[PDB]
Amino acid sequence: QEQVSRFLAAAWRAPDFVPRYCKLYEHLQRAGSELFGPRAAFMLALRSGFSGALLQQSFLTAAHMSEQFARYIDQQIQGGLIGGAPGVEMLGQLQRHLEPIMVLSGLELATTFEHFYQHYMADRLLSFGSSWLEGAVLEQIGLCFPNRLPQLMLQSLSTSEELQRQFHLFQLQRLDKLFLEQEDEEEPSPAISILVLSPRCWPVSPLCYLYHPRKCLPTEFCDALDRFSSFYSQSQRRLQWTWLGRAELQFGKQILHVSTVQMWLLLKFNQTEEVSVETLLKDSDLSPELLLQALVPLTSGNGPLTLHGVLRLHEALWLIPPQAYLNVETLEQKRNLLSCLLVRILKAHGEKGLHIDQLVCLVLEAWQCTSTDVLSCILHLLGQGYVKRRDDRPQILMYA
Amino acid sequence: FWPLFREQLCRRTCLFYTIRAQAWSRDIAEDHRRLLQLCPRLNRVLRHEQNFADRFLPDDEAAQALGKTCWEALVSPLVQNITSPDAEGVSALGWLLDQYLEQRETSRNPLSRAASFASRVRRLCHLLVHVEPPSSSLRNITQCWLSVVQEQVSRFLAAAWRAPDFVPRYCKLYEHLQRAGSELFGPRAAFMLALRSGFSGALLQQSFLTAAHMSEQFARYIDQQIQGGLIGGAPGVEMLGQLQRHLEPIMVLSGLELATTFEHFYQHYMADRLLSFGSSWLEGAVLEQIGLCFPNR
Amino acid sequence: YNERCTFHHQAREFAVNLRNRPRSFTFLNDACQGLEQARKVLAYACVYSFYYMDVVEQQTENLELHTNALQILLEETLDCLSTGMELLRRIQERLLAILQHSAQDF
Amino acid sequence: RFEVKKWNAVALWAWDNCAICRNHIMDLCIECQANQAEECTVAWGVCNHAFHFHCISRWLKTRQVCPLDNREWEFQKYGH
Amino acid sequence: LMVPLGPRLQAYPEELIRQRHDGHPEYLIRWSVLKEHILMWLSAPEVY
Ligand SMILES: [Zn+2]
Ligand SMILES: [Zn+2]
Ligand SMILES: [Zn+2]
Repeated sequence: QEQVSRFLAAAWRAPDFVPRYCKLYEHLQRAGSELFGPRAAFMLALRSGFSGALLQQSFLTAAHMSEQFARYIDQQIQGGLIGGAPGVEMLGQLQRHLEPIMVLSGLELATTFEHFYQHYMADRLLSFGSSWLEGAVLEQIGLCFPNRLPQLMLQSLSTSEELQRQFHLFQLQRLDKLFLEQEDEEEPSPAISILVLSPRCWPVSPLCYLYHPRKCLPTEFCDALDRFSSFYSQSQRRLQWTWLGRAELQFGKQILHVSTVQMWLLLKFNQTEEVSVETLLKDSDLSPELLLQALVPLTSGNGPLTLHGVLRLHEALWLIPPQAYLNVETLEQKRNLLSCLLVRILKAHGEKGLHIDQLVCLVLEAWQCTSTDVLSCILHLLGQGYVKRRDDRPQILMYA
Repeated sequence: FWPLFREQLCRRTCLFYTIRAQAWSRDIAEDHRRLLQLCPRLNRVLRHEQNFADRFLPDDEAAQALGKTCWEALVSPLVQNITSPDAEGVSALGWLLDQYLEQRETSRNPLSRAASFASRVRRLCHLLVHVEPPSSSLRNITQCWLSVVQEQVSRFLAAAWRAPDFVPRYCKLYEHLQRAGSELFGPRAAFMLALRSGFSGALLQQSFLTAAHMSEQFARYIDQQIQGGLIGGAPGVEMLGQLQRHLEPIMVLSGLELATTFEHFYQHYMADRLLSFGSSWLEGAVLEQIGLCFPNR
Repeated sequence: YNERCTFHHQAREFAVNLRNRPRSFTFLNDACQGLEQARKVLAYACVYSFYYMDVVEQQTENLELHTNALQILLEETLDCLSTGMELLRRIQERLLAILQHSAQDF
Repeated sequence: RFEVKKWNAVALWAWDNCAICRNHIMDLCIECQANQAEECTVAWGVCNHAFHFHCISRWLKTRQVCPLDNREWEFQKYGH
Repeated sequence: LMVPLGPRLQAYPEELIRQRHDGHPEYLIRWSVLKEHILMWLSAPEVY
């Protein structure tokens, strides 16, 4: 514990933090083996030492460490998928290094670790596909997440596929009914795949929405969307379309992969020879920062467009914007408020105590958050020494 | 005076409809193109009987008894007759389903003869199965589906076991037949079992050199997909999804006389992969999916 | 061509299996002899191909299918005599004709 | 010109007492409210619903899914 | 032909007993029950 705490307080800002942490874990494990022989009590001791040193830390620093872990996993996954010969070595190093990170299981950092893993998994699943890599990594470290949100994401994708099959059958049945009606009384296209998401598990932003779809996308696509919406209603929960997604475009002999914003801008470009940015903004009614991030990889090198800022023609490319990582320069305020309210309710309810699940009920009502958030605040207050568990009734929370 | 009437009416209805079933059957045996018109006749008989029941029989139990008698009297021998093989081996329903699958490709133009043919076949089959929950009708229809699938796959295998497109076309055929079975008979488990049994039978009815060639082809396809998916970039991440899809048509080898050769050839390629790159995630995932296809592990 | 080669290989395998291991017995023996002759002719035909055209191909495919079915029945078995003799004579004549065509071609 | 050859659209789907026995969320259990003298503590599950231990004990002994969201119920053991 | 009519009841025809909505006469065929006797009008295609 002393060694690892020295290291943590020594270097948590340098960008090599996760590799150095994992190398430290491996070195200490080898040393313990060389000293006391291969035993299990000592491995348990090592894990507990790492856990204690992690906990004995500040909140801003714990948040920084969580973001770093998530970012490292994401970089390794992306590189191992995209690259060639080095990618295999990277995937090997990752399937090795995943054991040090499981020390976050059950701690009070798992919630922030998961809330930061969600963003990157979302960007990955929407740019690439639901590759087997995500499933393997989750079968490995899937217990660190309290609420189990990534598994719900992966289930959402399969649910969407089943919806596609049922939609095909439904269309066939409508056609059969119409043909029967017409018979008894008498007696080169774009493939569209729709993906439905559940806002319980996906962190879609309230800025990435399409409100009036007909005013932006072409009539054919608007009609396809309308048909699927009709099916969802007649078989159901509304449907709010978003600017997320990807598309394959053909331009001469070039096959391009673009995002939805990119595809839409370029499609509008296909009926003129120059476009003005202000007109684009006025017509789109979306975030200008988003528009800039979408345009950047287009006017750059090997891009189909050119800047002059007017947009003009420049005269298997992969022009998808890379993932702009977050930077932990409100979670602290949320933890503070939850702790304050929990302490107030624990002090008011009488030293007789209360039940933890009923306590979560009280706290959620008082806020009226998440059960996991309240539980982690409770763990924080128990560690810091402000509350305790009744020896006679462990479910009874007794203020101290 | 109820049981006297119950017995007498049950007997009369059962006999009348057995006679009529044999009549329609001997009518359909002469010209095979009559099932498309067999659908509306059944609709009329069922509608009339339901009208009568609702008007003149109060107990829901009485209604259910009359209905079960009418059904098991008219639709059971009709099925056991139209799905019985001739001397050559083509039943009426077998012929209908074969023609459906053959003309399925040109049935996209929503104004053509194929569209009408497909609609009629679809409605007839849904009607014949609309009362399932092993009855004596679902069993016959299941065996008929098995026979149609087996003939199709046998034709394909004997046709193209040499071209380097063997495995992709095999998997495309699997997907085509599965979607067709679903859109014909609704999503049911007995029919998926029938599909798997038909494929397995078509595989077994083959010679030894051809079985060996097919096994080597499957192994080489798996190896090429794994190598590409690991090495390449965006094309590789695209190929791995197709690979994941295509393992179910290969799992049909789980428990045949070919699994031994398929395994003996998978060993050879796994060796070179494992001594050129490490024991990656891909080998573990592929095995966690198609593991049970190997007898000796 | 692939179908014909597969049918010839299957017929040869079935004939080898039958060789390795009472009018019905005589009919089965005659059918097996005719199938062996037809399989020899088909092997020669495939060898010549490897080193009314549509009608001839259809006739060859039909003869191969008939020989395969007869061999399969004979393996499953383990007027009629005139029909078998006529079939054997026709098979021998077809074999001789194919051999003559091969000799004329090369 | 450009030709769209594939597209992948994305759409979110958007729309609290002890629903199973319908008593008030913080109130007591109706099954045992008939037999007055109140021992059911609330139970939480990964799927983020709160139900009575009595309700859930019975229901689960009958069926093995979450009655509210169609997922295999998992007794939440985090933070415990 | 012994038409089944239940678990333990079969039927077999005996003989025409008369002749008489399609312009073509019916036949009041008598049917013997082998475990009474049923009378049934049957049309000419049906009886054939
Ligand atoms: Zn309740
Ligand atoms: Zn209760
Ligand atoms: Zn739930």
